[PDB]
Amino acid sequence: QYEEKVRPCIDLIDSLRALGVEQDLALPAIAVIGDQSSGKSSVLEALSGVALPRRCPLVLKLKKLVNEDKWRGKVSYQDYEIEISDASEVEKEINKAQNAIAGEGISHELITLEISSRDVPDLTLIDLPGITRVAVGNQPADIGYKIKTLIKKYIQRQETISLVVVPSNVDIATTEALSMAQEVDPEGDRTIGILTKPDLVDKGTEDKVVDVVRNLVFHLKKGYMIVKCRGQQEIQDQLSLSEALQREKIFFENHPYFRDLLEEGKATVPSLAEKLTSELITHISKSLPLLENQIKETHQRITEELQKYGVKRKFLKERLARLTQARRRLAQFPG
Amino acid sequence: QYEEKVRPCIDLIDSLRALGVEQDLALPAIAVIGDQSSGKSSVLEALSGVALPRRCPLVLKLKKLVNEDKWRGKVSYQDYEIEISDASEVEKEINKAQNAIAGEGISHELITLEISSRDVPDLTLIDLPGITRVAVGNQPADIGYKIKTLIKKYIQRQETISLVVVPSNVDIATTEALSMAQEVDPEGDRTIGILTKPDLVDKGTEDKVVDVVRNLVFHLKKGYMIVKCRGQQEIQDQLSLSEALQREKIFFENHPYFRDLLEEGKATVPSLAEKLTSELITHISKSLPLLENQIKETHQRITEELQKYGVKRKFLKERLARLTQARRRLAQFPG
Ligand SMILES: Nc1nc2c(ncn2[C@@H]2O[C@H](COP(=O)(O)OP(=O)(O)O)[C@@H](O)[C@H]2O)c(=O)[nH]1
Ligand SMILES: Nc1nc2c(ncn2[C@@H]2O[C@H](COP(=O)(O)OP(=O)(O)O)[C@@H](O)[C@H]2O)c(=O)[nH]1
Repeated sequence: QYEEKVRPCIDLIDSLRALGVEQDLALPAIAVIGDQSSGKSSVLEALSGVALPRRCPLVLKLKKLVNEDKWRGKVSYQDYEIEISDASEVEKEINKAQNAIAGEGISHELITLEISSRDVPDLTLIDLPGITRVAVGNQPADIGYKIKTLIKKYIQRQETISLVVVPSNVDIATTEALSMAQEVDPEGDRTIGILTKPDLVDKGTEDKVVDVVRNLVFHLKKGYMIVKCRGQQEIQDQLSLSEALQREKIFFENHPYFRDLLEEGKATVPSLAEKLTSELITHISKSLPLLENQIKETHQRITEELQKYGVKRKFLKERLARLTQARRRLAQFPG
Repeated sequence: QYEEKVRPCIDLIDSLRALGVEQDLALPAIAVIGDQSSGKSSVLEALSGVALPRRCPLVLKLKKLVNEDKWRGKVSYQDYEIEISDASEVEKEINKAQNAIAGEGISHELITLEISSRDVPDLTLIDLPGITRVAVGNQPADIGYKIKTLIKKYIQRQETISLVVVPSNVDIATTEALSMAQEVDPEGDRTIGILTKPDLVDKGTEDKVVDVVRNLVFHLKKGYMIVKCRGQQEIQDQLSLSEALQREKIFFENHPYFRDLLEEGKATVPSLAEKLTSELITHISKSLPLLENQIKETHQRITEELQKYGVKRKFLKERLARLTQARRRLAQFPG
């Protein structure tokens, strides 16, 4: 059992997404973006409390158990739906997901990871493959372009909040992820910054980081958070994610510069978790009253096009049947 | 007095550049490019042995004294030419240069720094302003674009070797500087990589760095070098550049991973210095035999255009007078 005061809104959006209506209907979403090796999957590991594999969208559904506190997991992709038993079984199951989902560049097909735990927020996130600028190894030359196209698909929509992951040890102005966010959101009204790797910041440089997190260099309405996740040695030693939280807490409390950020409510995964639930709820709340008319408008313009060209047909009869299903599912809200 | 076996070639190119002929005549060059805060000016500080200020092209002319060993410096920009007395006087003089040269974005006007010292290589470099992707602060929104245009002006030319500065603590595939190099040089035949900040690499991650420097991730004909320059605390303590070399030496000799790179001749500023002189000489050598005909071809096509439109006139009579001066100066070679 969950908090039935937060779940209905989150579950509603998840159900609409799972209907395959997002091609024609923008749905409230938090898209996670970052340059390759910015620590994006680390943040997800910390938020979900589970290890993820060493590309295509990943829908992460986190559900906070208020009740009996039995860890449950589930992975869905295509026709597969597989119940996970242990938390350390998860990495294995996504590895498998990522296998079936990728035959030969980037895939637009969704893998959905659902986790019910005492230690997870009530939160849905869409994680998007890391941005590269140079093509390395045996991957195609247009892989960067394709990654960008997949990212734009989400982030160009007004209904998407961009969650930008940036390492503290790189200049904020050089981030491609943030650059893309500024492109679609010049005012910086639907972008949140997560800084990582605060332990790797050059000594004498920490004040620059503080300036960023305090919203003084590149301004974001919704602000910034700073986090410390497992370093490579800690991953190499298979350090538990529970201990990683404990270590993060100690790191910020003892930090000569970052303690201020902690006291200002701008540090640690637990505080990030709460901030992301608030942001998600506020953002779904914004779309709630409009959904019924947007569905109606779009069902109207697709019926127009149906009449124009046909009256490819059976494909448009499948789009409309999905939109009808969206209207029905919305009519059930909040139950 | 200098080694008159290396100076004639380097001085020849410098004299042609100073004639203002590079608009119509590609000249052998090493352009230094990097993302903002990649440690680019640090590398230049180490190579030149002098401190540089905290934007427009900077032509760095380094001349190794074989003779009496009296440190000499000179800064030229527009009509100014100012003789520098001390090595620590330099930062001040470029600050002044950068003032006169920038009235209100990026300037294409050249500031030329000439240094004659026992401790400098025989080397000319064109340093280009750092790349940004996000516009911060009170700077114009198209500043990134303008920086890129200035960089492309140099690096699109076959006669330009791109010297790409990349920090070891960022994923090689995410570098915009390297991305631009790959764009104009897909084969990777006229690009050199300099990795910086090897001390800031995450523990358990050093092997990735080694892989890069050994030319195994993104392949460059001319290869990679790795260097350690002053960190911010050391700059804050005004650590001498002589001691910085000593420290770099000790750092690589004692490093559990990077010692191999040192023994493979791929580390330290002194080894970089020698590699850059070789590369410059080889590259000027490549253009030497062609220069006379290229000048003639271009003097021919500008006389064609002179005839076409005119026969704006006095501007083309000034381009041709510069090309005539280039042909004369070449006719003096090697004296
Ligand atoms: N020291 C340190 N290392 C981190 C931190 N966050 C992430 N990393 C490391 O940075 C690397 C890149 O992180 P990852 O999550 O794989 O990046 P992604 O490619 O953006 O998903 C990994 O080796 C992590 O161990 C941090 O807060 N501190
Ligand atoms: N620890 C460490 N810091 C470095 C190294 N090289 C450069 N830095 C620092 O990184 C910052 C950016 O360097 P800078 O040369 O100003 O970058 P630019 O903007 O590319 O010219 C400066 O604060 C330097 O002190 C290095 O090898 N080690």
